Amino acid sequence: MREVISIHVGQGGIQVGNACWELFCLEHGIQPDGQMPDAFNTFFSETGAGKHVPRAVFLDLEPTVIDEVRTGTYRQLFHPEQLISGKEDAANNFARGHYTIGKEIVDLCLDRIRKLADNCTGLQGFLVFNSVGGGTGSGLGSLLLERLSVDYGKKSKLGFTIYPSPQVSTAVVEPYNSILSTHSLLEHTDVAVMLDNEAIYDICRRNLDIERPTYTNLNRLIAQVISSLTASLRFDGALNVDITEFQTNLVPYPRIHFMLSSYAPIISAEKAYHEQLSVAEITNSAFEPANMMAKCDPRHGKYMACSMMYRGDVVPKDVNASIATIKTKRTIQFVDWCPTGFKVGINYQPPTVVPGGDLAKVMRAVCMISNSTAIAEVFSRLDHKFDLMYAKRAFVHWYVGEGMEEGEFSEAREDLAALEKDYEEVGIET
Amino acid sequence: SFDFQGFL
Amino acid sequence: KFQQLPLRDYYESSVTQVLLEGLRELGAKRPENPIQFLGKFLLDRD
Amino acid sequence: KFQQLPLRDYYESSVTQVLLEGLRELGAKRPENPIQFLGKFLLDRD
Amino acid sequence: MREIVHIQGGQCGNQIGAKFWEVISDEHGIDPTGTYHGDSDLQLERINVYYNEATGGRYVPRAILMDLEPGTMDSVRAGPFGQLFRPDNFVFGQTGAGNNWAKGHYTEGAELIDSVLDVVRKEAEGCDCLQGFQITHSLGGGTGSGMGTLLISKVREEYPDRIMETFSVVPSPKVSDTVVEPYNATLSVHQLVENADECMVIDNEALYDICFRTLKLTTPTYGDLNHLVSAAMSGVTCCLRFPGQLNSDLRKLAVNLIPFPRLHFFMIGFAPLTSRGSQQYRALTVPELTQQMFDAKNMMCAADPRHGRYLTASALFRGRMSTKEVDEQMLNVQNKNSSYFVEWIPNNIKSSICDIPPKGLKMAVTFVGNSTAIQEMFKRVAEQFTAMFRRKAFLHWYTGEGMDEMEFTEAESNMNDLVSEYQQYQDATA
Amino acid sequence: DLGLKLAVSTIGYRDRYTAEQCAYCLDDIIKSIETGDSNQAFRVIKEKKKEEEAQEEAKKKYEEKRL
Amino acid sequence: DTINILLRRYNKILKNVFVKYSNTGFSAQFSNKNVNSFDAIKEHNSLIS
Ligand SMILES: Nc1nc2c(ncn2[C@@H]2O[C@H](COP(=O)(O)OP(=O)(O)OP(=O)(O)O)[C@@H](O)[C@H]2O)c(=O)[nH]1
Ligand SMILES: Nc1nc2c(ncn2[C@@H]2O[C@H](COP(=O)(O)OP(=O)(O)O)[C@@H](O)[C@H]2O)c(=O)[nH]1
Ligand SMILES: [Mg+2]
Repeated sequence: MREVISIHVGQGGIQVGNACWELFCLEHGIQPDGQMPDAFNTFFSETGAGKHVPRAVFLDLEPTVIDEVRTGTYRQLFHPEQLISGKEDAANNFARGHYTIGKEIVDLCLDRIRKLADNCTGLQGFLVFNSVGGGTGSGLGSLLLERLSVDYGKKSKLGFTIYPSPQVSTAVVEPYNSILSTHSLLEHTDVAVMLDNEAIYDICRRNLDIERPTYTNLNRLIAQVISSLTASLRFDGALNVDITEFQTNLVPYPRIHFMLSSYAPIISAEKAYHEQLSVAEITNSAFEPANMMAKCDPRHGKYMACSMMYRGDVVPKDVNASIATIKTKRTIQFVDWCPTGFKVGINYQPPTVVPGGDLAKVMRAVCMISNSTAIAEVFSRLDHKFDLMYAKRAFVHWYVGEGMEEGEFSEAREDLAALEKDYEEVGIET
Repeated sequence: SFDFQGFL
Repeated sequence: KFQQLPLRDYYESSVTQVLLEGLRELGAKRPENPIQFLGKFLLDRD
Repeated sequence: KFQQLPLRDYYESSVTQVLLEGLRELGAKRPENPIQFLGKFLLDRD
Repeated sequence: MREIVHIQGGQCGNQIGAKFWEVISDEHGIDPTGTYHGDSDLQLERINVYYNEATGGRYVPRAILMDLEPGTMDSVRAGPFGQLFRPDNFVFGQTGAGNNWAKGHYTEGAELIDSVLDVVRKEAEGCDCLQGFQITHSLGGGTGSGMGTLLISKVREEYPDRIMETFSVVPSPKVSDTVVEPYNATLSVHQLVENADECMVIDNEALYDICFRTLKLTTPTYGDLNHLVSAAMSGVTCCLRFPGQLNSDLRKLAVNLIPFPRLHFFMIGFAPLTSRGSQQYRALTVPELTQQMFDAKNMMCAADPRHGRYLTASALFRGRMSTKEVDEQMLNVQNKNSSYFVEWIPNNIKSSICDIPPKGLKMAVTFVGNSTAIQEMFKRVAEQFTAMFRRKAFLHWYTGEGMDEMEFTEAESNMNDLVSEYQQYQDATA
Repeated sequence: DLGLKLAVSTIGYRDRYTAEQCAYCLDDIIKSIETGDSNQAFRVIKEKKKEEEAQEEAKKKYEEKRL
Repeated sequence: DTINILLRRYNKILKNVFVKYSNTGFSAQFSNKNVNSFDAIKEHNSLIS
């Protein structure tokens, strides 16, 4: 009687949704056709006899990815008319997907959301995935969040956004729409998790020893993180954690809800079994700055609160004996007004392996969600990138001619300045 | 190798 | 269709001829009350 | 003296501030009668 | 969906199209009789982009062919793949222009253009969702440079929101085949900047240089230059007809490569290009593709790209390859050449990946970069124009058909203003 | 240029693009005021085509007279 | 004081010269494959040999 609905918008969102939906189907024993040859109820729904239907909706204005989905092996799984598709792409223009073509599509998505919500009885909250540096992704994510915040109100929404890397970039105009989308979801999303690609590339290179990774390898790690986060809702555990038990433990103030994640262990089968993978060493590896899932240095800032999930055969006393060691270290310092900052969850189900993938099978794993003061650097560098081109009003004509006003750029800049001032104000000791 | 201050 | 045109295009397509005529006479006559004269001129143009 | 200033300097020193203020509101409001609104605005500025 | 129609004018444009359509048909496996004989399923999924469907199962291009003399279209019909073109789309006059811009734009081109506009309107009104138009014509001829550019304005007046492409061959001073080239080049550039959403300049001199130096073939002919131009043309829209990791339609390139609405003159290049005797020596790798892609001699224009700084750049990779390597190589090509990239817009290179390579090749790259080095072509064109105009040479031919010298003065002034304001941003600093 | 750039420099960074566009546009009437041609406030054959169209229309109008 | 004034006056030139030459040397170490972090590239680009 506990449910959650995941929203996938944009090319990156759909490509990570595919990645998480192989993993969930594999973890619950459901074949790609949707047929089994009481834990499924969190992500799926029973049709009365036979197949299961995911509680997910796919959105995009550009039809190529959806058409690829509707012809692959998973054509029989998803309901045919929840893969909403458009005709014309926003083409990396934020104003397009927020004012011009997204408005005519958003009504169908909201109707689908209502039709899925009326089925659930214990709706925990929503999940949303969107790559921020794109037109349709950021614009439609902003519009959907704004509609949901007023249609439903206090229901919790979680956002797994992928911000651009510090120096590596695929587009040339992504700072503009990244800043605008951050403006939009700052006052509209309860949790936002950092996911830039460069850090995960470094993780793959160093640990998985892959020298030529593709997007699928990144999306599989993201899917594993999602599964670790939501395992506690569908498996028995000695110390459970619910989604609604987050803003009471990781969010000191309503404005501050951007945090960065990490995962451990990450190791290949060729050298995994030569070492014992004790809980102490994995919880040490999880706190290593080089294993952050976002390219930010935690040594440059304080910690505010750490929520970290275990799964497997871990015993609570071993967890406490490792939290003490971390509190001992002099290179990791917490904020003054937080004496204890750890929330611990323990689950029994070990992580599942996907055949043909990178990760091996292990009995212990740890996933941490940590809120730290050091996150302000990404905001500062994105702001610096934005200012350089906004000084000369470059690329603005592509946005003014799509219905957006001239002054809309300035207030996003003011909100980022306010956020940066707030992060500095919080981190000073009393 | 010099930084910019070493180069100055 | 003026409501669909950008600000700059809106002014040039809505008050272009009036401003040109009013300012032209204003610069030629140089009245003591340019604002009052221009305001009446705009109402008289219609 | 405005009468001695060139055309460009005359406009910028005589009707620059008023025109910019009127155009600002014109682009923001986008009224159906931009000319009539601007004319009244100029008379109201004085 | 999101398909485009083909319109070509003049002899040069007709010869370019006669190879472009052959290349497209060979790519999609369409026989010269209009019957599909392809091997892969993907060859038919998005065939509606360029081809229409008729009874009997055969396919017909949605191309419109126009010229002021019937010889070139009477010759292209007898060539290979000449039967695909619908006979109804052939429109021609009985007089010709004689390389006189005035005759092809005021007296003769004005009366004929109604018939071709009728079929253009028929083609555009019918199609599922319009993406836009692409135009091939030469600036060195009268009828082409006149009728094509007037048709550009007529199309823009009726479809202001669609996108417009133009592949324009400008007369180089090295290989000159017509004495009155500067006049109709300067007159055409005046109108082309006001209406074309994108423009891509191509020079015969650069094509001869490439054929002589990179391919090292003894006797170049127009068939080789046409083949190179056709490959470059096909490379731009490949991801719109095939699936890929990051699809990017023409509008997305328009957003990311044009900073200001008047700076839309690009120069392109295609890689790889190797000689017959050295095609076995080389190994196709991403570094090998990217080193040839940014090579100065590889550009399809005689303009030297290390004489200026790139405002932005784009690359459309083809084939199956890892994205991490592409991104790191793009970063490396931008760190080692920081002097030739403008500094007030960071991360000014766009990348895209398409999983379907060209037939016969495993990897391919199409490069579209907006650089400040293009000023040199307009400088020399205007220099020749002002050298010839000061004596009023050959002016009576133009002035005898209703044109005057005032339109020459305005065209020269606007072209010089474009030259100046294009380099204005080269010296701009942050 | 001058006087219009010092006036655009007195307007805050958020509206400076709009003020620069208004100043370019204000450059618009001034030329007409300076000169006298109501067709410079945006962005053989022409004359001949217009003449021909008018003549055909005139003939149709003549036909209307004929009607 | 005079040297510091001159270094401030010409700082933009010296910084352009520094950036122009700091990445011109062939370092086998920073060949694209083994530079695992953007920070290592940034640090190398901030040094002149
Ligand atoms: N982690 C990850 N990021 C991706 C993936 N695909 C695209 N991105 C990121 O998404 C950004 C651009 O947005 P996209 O998702 O590609 O495109 P979009 O969101 O659909 O927006 P449009 O361009 O209008 O279609 C790029 O900068 C990429 O970094 C992916 O498969 N995995
Ligand atoms: N690439 C290519 N260029 C051509 C070909 N034929 C002519 N040209 C170029 O076109 C120019 C002459 O254009 P022209 O035929 O007069 O155009 P028209 O007036 O529209 O017929 C010459 O400078 C040639 O360089 C061809 O088959 N291929
Ligand atoms: Mg997309």
